[PDB]
Amino acid sequence: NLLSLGQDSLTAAYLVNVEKNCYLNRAQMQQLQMYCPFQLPPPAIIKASPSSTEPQWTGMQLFGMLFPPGFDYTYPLNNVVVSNGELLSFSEGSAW
Amino acid sequence: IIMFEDIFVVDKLDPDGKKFDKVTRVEARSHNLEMFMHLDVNTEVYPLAVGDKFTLAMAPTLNLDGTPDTLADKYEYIMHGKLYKISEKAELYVSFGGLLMLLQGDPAHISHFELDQRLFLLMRKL
Amino acid sequence: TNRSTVKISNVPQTIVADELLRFLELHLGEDTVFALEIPTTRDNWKPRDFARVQFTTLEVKSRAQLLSSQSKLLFKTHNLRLSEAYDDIIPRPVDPRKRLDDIVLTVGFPESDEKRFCALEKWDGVRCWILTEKRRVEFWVWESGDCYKIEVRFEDIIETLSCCVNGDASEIDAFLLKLKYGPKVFKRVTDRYRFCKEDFDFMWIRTTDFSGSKSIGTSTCFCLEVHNGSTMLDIFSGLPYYREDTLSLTYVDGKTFASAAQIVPLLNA
Amino acid sequence: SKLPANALSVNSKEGYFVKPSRTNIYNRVLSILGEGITVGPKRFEFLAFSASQLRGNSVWMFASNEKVKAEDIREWMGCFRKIRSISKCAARMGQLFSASRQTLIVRAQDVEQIPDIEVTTDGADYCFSDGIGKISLAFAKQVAQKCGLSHVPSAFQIRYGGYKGVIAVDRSSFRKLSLRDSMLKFDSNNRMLNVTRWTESMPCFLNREIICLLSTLGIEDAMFEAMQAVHLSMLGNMLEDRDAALNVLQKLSGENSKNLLVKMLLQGYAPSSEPYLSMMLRVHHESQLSELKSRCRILVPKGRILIGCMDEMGILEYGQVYVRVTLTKAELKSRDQSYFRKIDEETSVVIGKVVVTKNPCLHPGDIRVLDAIYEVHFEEKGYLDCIIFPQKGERPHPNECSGGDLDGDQFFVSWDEKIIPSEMDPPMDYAGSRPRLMDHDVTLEEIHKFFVDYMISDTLGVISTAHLVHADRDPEKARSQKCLELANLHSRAVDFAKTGAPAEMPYALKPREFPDFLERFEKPTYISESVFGKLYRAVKSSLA
Amino acid sequence: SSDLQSRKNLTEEISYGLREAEQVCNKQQLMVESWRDFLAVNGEDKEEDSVSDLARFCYERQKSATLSELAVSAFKDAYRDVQALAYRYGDQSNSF
Repeated sequence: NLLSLGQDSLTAAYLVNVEKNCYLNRAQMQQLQMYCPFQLPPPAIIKASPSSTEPQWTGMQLFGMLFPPGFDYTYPLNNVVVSNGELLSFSEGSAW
Repeated sequence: IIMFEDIFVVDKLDPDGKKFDKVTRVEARSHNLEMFMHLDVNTEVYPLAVGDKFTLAMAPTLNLDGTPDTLADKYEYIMHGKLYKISEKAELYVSFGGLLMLLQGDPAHISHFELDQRLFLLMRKL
Repeated sequence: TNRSTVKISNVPQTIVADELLRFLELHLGEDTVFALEIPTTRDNWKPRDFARVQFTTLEVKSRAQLLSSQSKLLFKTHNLRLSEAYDDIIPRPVDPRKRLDDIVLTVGFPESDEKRFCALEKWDGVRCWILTEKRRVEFWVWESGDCYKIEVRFEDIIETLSCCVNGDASEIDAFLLKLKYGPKVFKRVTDRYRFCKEDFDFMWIRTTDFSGSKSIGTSTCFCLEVHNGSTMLDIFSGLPYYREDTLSLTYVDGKTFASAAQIVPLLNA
Repeated sequence: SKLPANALSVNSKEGYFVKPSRTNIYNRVLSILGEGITVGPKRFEFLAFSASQLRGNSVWMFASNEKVKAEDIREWMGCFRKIRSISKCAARMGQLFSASRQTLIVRAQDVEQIPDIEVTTDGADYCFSDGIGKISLAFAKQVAQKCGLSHVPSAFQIRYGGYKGVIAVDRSSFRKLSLRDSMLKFDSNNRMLNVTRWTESMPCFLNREIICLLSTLGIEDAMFEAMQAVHLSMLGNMLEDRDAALNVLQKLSGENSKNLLVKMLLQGYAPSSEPYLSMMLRVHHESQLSELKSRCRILVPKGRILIGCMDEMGILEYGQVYVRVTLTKAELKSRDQSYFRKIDEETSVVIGKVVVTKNPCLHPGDIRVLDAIYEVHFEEKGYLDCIIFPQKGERPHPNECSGGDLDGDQFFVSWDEKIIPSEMDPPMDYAGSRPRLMDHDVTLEEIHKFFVDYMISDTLGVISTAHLVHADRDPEKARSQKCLELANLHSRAVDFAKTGAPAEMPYALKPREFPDFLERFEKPTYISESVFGKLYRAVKSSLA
Repeated sequence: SSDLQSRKNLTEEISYGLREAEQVCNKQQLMVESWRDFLAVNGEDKEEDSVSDLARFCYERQKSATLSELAVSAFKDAYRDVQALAYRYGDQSNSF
């Protein structure tokens, strides 16, 4: 490919895929959905504390709204698995 | 309504830290069933220490008697994920939006789980 | 309970031995840590992820294990996990009673049929350590600066006799060790990650006899001039083939039997 | 006990490289070897040390006397200034110390020089005639008169005047003595004749090495388990049955041996009676079971261990030999077999596929299947208790067995038809290290230095154990590069006695784990699931 | 670093690593045909003279080209481990 994200979308994607501990609530997720072509995935995080309402989304599902539903990707070196347009697993490497 | 339910006891943690601000992979060995489990639990939000006992349950839906896709008052660590690999003492691979889970137990204990299905994760620390 | 050395599972890579020693002394009792060594993959600039610490008393080790089992040890956001080790940092018995310092050590053999014992050479201020797990007894003799280690196994000694040096029959102040084989002789030869609480930065190599008159090579029995020892008989009861009898000896002037040749125990022509 | 490696020349890192530092014990040993031990009115010097004593850390000493001194015996045994090697000179000086029986004296005028054979294939020097020789019938009868031998052996190990090697009986000899070229080790001042051993038709055994290397060609564990079980069943009934006792005594130790207990075994009272023989039988059974627990020693009746030689015929091609042995009780009971030919009443020929191996073996290529062939011309010469190796071929058969030589060494022969001959593996190369030749004569100090240095860097005993453990651990044993490296190191260590080349055992190749069938109780013991583990479990269940 | 003690430990470790790298470079500089008698497994009494002259190694290196290239390669090989200390002494949230 000739066109690639230059260091900025790269840094943001690395941060959103490495942290895995900074969850996004409904308001922030809906605000960020305005800039994404596809729809919203399930929250996948219903409760994180015994007294915590407002189920939140995870960081890796935010990056999964950029992939088409019929897109399959696999990068064994970084343990990246994309199925049905959803990013399932990612360990480290920042090479994909 | 619940496919799997057993009492688990944690054995060790991968980071072994208190304020690492990172996901911690837990290794809990089941009782009376001899099952080994891997799970990524955020210690900063949900504290878990080595030696504590907790229960774990998986159900296809949170509604009572149907309506796939009120168990909120009982459990406190409800999650949602998908099982994408069953073939391996069978083992499971469920991703909760990037939080990998490995459930390696017995072949007869894990037999009612279909491939590419949505299942929940109900957990309570007694 | 066999050894007091405990292996720590994970420690931060940026710490030094002094910091860990201070942390342990803060959580545990004061100066309760004897030795602490952190292995390094390089000479002095790359420590490993684990470390080994030797405590002074078994109760301290049990308390540390109990604290580690409850995850009460948090040193720089790291949980210290404790496990048993293979060998101790220093071969030191964990007992305040088996450590004897400043005692008289002499070697010799019975002279005649009577209960008499001749002294070939006498050493003062030696250190005796009794190790039960290793089944050996060490004797540290300082001679002209450099120290020597004399090791006697439990199989080399065939009989243990309790005697006295002051002549009083009611005060056992000596112990004769009938040796069948010969004792091993060692010699001492000449820091940021090793505290060790002492100057033990040396190694032991096997050398020949160091006595000028070669008294050790021609003596098959040892003598340990000790104090009254009200409770010392219990410690000495662990030696194999111990005699529960009281015997008296008489010192005999046997300094004439001194050979400067390489082959010591041969008779003079 | 044996002096450990750390007690002499402990390692230390000084400067850029690691330089060993000699200890005081090293200097003490050197001083003792130099000056000598002074006991009373005597002072013992140093004469020499044999090859067996080099491994045992022993040496002979002789007190100097007015009539004869150490130098007198040294110059009487031979001139050792021709050899410029340190280890080789000591080996050739100490080789003349084995026990032998005296016989007649042969002069130096009855000698001859016959050419040998040497073939170079693929740039490799392969020599067939290493220690072979010839002997006549009259000379054999004359030698066999002073030792009391009725049957004249076809081959026997002999050595005289520095020569060493086995000689064969030929029916077309000129005189009583014949000599070859590649046999003179050193020039000696005397030519006294003496023999060590002639021939013994002892039944062979299956050691740990053979079973380890035979677990890859395709031999299953069922046959080994069945054979071990039937052996244990026969041994268990040996006590209460007199018939089994004679059969066991006539097929385990000694093919033709006369003993007081052997004679009474065939005809005697009940095992309950005669306590003198009963206690001996019980202690023999206990010794046998203890030896079985210590090491695998399977008793097979269809195999022997005998020396071999070559004949000047050239009819046998590459892979064709002649097998002949005596007839035991089992052979005499039923001699009708497909692979057994009854050439005579006492000697029976074999027609089966027989493999040949040596006592030490760590390479899968040592296994070579040889087909026995019967010929009237070979039988006319009268050969017995001697495997006939072919004279012509590409590579010599002794070289195939880990580079062996014809110096009276025993060979493993078994005419069993249950082995798998389909799999074949080329043997390892027998190319040794380059010899070390000095520019001057030995000053009697370098030999002492070599003798003392043999104690250190001596890993002959640990390489075999490490190889056995590694073969036990991983599957497809004796196929990986680790086993090949272990075999090479073992060969180099075996060659260390002749050439001063240390084995250099690596630290990472140590086992660190020991199976159940070892006496290393202090070392960590792990459960073994191989054929040896099955045998150990079976014997433990049988004894319990 | 997290505090001053960590900074001091890192400085000491860097100094020791640089010293070890320099020693490795000096050792590698001896792989020439002039030291074949010293590199052999024999008895040489000039072992102390090879380490006593520390300042002469720099002059010998800077006057040659092949020796300089070998020294550079050895220094890079020994300095990779020195560079590998930032992951140990650095935090996860480090921007660099």
